[PDB]
Amino acid sequence: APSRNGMILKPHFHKDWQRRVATWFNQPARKIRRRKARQARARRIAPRPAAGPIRPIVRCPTVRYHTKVRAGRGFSLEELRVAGIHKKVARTIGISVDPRRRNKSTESLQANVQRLKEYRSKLVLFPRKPSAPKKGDSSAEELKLATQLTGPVMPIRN
Amino acid sequence: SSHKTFRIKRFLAKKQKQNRPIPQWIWMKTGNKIRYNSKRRHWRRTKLGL
Amino acid sequence: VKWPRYIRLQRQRAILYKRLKVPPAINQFTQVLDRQTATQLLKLAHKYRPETK
Amino acid sequence: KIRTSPTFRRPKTLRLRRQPKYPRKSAPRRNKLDHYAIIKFPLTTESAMKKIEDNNTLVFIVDVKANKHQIKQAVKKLYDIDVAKVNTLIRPDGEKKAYVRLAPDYDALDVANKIGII
Amino acid sequence: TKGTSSFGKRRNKTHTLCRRCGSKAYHLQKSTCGKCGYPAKRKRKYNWSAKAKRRNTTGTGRMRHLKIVYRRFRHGFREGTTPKPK
Amino acid sequence: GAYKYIQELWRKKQSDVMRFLLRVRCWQYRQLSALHRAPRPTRPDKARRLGYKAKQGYVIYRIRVRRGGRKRPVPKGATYGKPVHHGVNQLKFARSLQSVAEERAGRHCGALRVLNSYWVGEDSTYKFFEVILIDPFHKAIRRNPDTQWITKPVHKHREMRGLTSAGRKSRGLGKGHKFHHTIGGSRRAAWRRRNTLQLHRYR
Amino acid sequence: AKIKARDLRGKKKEELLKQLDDLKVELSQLRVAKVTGGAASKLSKIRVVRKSIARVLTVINQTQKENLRKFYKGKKYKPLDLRPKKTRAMRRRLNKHEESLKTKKQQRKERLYPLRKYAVKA
RNA sequence: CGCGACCUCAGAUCAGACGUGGCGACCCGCUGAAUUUAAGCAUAUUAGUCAGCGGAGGAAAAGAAACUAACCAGGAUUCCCUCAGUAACGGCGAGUGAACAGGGAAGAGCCCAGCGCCGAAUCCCCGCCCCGCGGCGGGGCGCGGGAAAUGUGGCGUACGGAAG
Ligand SMILES: [Mg+2]
Ligand SMILES: [Mg+2]
Ligand SMILES: [Mg+2]
Ligand SMILES: [Mg+2]
Ligand SMILES: [Mg+2]
Ligand SMILES: [Mg+2]
Ligand SMILES: [Mg+2]
Ligand SMILES: [Mg+2]
Ligand SMILES: [Mg+2]
Ligand SMILES: [Mg+2]
Ligand SMILES: [Mg+2]
Ligand SMILES: [Mg+2]
Ligand SMILES: [Mg+2]
Ligand SMILES: [Mg+2]
Ligand SMILES: [Mg+2]
Ligand SMILES: [Mg+2]
Ligand SMILES: [Mg+2]
Ligand SMILES: [Mg+2]
Ligand SMILES: [Mg+2]
Ligand SMILES: [Mg+2]
Ligand SMILES: [Mg+2]
Ligand SMILES: [Mg+2]
Ligand SMILES: [Mg+2]
Ligand SMILES: [Mg+2]
Ligand SMILES: [Mg+2]
Ligand SMILES: [Zn+2]
Repeated sequence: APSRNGMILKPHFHKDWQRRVATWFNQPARKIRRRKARQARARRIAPRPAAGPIRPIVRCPTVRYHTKVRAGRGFSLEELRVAGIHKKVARTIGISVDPRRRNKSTESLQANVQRLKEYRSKLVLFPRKPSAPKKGDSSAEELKLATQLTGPVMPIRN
Repeated sequence: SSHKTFRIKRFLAKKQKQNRPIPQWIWMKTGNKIRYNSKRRHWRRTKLGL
Repeated sequence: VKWPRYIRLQRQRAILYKRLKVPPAINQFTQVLDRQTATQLLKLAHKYRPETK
Repeated sequence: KIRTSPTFRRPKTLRLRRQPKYPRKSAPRRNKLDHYAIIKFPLTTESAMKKIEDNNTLVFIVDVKANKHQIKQAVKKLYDIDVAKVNTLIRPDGEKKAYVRLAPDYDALDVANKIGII
Repeated sequence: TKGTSSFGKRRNKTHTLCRRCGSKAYHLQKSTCGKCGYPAKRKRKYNWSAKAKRRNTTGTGRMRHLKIVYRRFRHGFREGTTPKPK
Repeated sequence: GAYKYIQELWRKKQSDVMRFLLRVRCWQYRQLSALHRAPRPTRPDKARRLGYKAKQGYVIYRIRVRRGGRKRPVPKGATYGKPVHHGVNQLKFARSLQSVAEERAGRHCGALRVLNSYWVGEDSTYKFFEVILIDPFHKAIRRNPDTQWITKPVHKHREMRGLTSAGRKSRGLGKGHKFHHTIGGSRRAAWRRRNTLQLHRYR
Repeated sequence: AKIKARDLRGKKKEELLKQLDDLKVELSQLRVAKVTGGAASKLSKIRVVRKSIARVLTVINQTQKENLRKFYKGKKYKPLDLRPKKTRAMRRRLNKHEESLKTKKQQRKERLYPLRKYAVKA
């Protein structure tokens, strides 16, 4: 029974919605739950980055967004085989991999290749048993000054 | 029904033992809120089920 | 006699393999090697048996 | 061979005995209804004392899983007196009253003075 | 004789006590219980009566096994040990 | 290997070799009862590619679902309701007869767990499915790491939650734009995210 | 006097059953004294002898079942009373060996490609 | 006729195991209305909802593309903000109504059958000895019994892979 002037509208309340209403009163309890879990995870992987692995330079898909570069899913196999990092060793030393990515361009591939080689120049890899280092381990001086870095490892800005 | 079965007669035995009143040494206790046996049952008034 | 149902079905399955037009790809297995050649082949084959455990 | 009857019967097979590699429960159950828990006490009513005085019986109450045989075995083991017969009933309270008529060489007034009821 | 003089003929009963629910609802002629459905393997339970669910669920009776399994869970189901004596 | 040959053979079904085979098999299975143990699979390649590794602990049943649609189990005509909901004769059931087959076989064996299931034969009035069951308390299963997943309590009665291939094909899920009405866990999880108010604290 | 369950464990079996028989006899005499109408001392005492019955039977059943389980200690099929009676799903759980044993695929993967111990310079 | 192999199929108070039933707030599968709204009502709406039935777990389900896109392309699932009350459905009436892309929470990937190649290289069970034994496991011994060639194990799975 509409009155004089005003938007005619269709509120979607014709179902029985009061038996199903998700109320957000555990919002701050859920945030403190998540950040206590995040602190526990970040101190149980003790020198490793808390943000997890490194994730590649990726341009957004569609016409609205292709001028913005965001962090992707994982490094593709082609830029891994150009950077000389082995497929199964990349995620075990901290480089995220998805094989599903193509590389139709060349300069984005070389940007990811340079980004991987920058990561391998930057990381400090500990020897597996501390009493006996091997050839692919960092020096015991920079082992002393290794620490976590907060936030995403090598932040990606356009 | 003087042809009772055993389960019925046992059930009646339990309710006949429950029908006795309160023992009078209780209402001198400390945390007592009991004054008489409320769950009593007269055989004319309530017919027990069964 | 009134046989059990498994004896009845396993005989009249053979009766159906005699009744129906068996295609030649299944017919070729009943045209079988005869006994005085088969015992020849088996006394040859008994020499090259694979090893017991 | 030959079949005579036109009905196929099941061939009677061999069935072995139970040879269990371990017992199910380890200890056998201790007899919870024994000669002390079978009779609880005797009665001291005026009818019960008049019956032990005259009819040479005893008046006990027992738990309801008894037998007449179990009651007479119990009295023969507990008071060393021979029992002629046993009459059991279930009282409206629910216990099983038993009437233990003795052998005539024993006297139940002497047994009652022996076991305390007077 | 629809009423008072037909209430006199009520002398042979229909229901009696069941052996699973204990209520007087075991029918004699059908021989199935009314509240629990005795010869059925499963407890008669419907969601159109939350009150008939609340009258006998896990919290109602003695919980002879299940309060014990609660206090065993709160130490994590230890067995075979006794505390060291004095 | 032979299994490529016999799988091409089973793909050629109107060939009269296979027509004779599945007609005689379908006769034998029609004669035999509704739920009996097959001792070994009729189709070993499809058994193996569905998961039957022929060792101790896997059994195979051969069950007969009665073929047809589903008329509405309602008294004589009489669906008491509006005229959209009158019709009872031409209604069809949401799950495939393969899923009904593995369902009632996994019901009849409560101790065993449905791995998958496959087809063996059909006539006008029945269809026949051989369903693979795993005994999860047998130790050739339990000590094998890549198949001790079936021995966990979450995989209890897969055929009735609808987690096998035949139950999976009737829940309407999978990646795509074709399956928008199931994203979330399932169809009802889709419905349940969609039809709730998220009343925030600050609105 | 005050019977207790540290004075009963080195006691041998037949004199424990003799002690049990004497306590049963004393309980029966006290029940006859109850129904006849005895002293308040005896009406007190029947709880003492019921708990005396109780802890003698406790000592008997404990020393029986301990001997049973150190008889069935080394054996492989021990009875259902003597097996671990934890919850049903926790008995039907996979054991500490079968949840631990890994296939050769993933154990050679865990050999060749282990998780390393890395840290990224800022 | 008998004896013996196998194939189908029975019987066991056989040896060892296993399922049943309960609760059901959250989860999964099926079934599934009508009051109500349309100022009537029949399609629609209520509603894949209440009722019913089966089945679980500490979470379930989902999940590592037979995908989204059409761009300088993204990249398992799940959840939140947003897309949006939009595209769209609807006696186009009342009403219904997603998804992509973006930002976040979290982040982990893998394995068979087939193709093959290795003297079945594989597994279960009994007996004896040693160790540990309240998650019945480790080692040796067996001219001990079975399973398995109608195919177990090792390598190997779409990111290719194997051999030389
Ligand atoms: Mg107005
Ligand atoms: Mg009256
Ligand atoms: Mg009647
Ligand atoms: Mg029910
Ligand atoms: Mg309609
Ligand atoms: Mg799954
Ligand atoms: Mg389909
Ligand atoms: Mg493998
Ligand atoms: Mg047995
Ligand atoms: Mg259940
Ligand atoms: Mg209307
Ligand atoms: Mg109106
Ligand atoms: Mg109207
Ligand atoms: Mg609808
Ligand atoms: Mg709708
Ligand atoms: Mg419901
Ligand atoms: Mg549980
Ligand atoms: Mg899961
Ligand atoms: Mg894939
Ligand atoms: Mg996505
Ligand atoms: Mg808007
Ligand atoms: Mg119109
Ligand atoms: Mg998106
Ligand atoms: Mg983050
Ligand atoms: Mg192989
Ligand atoms: Zn009942």
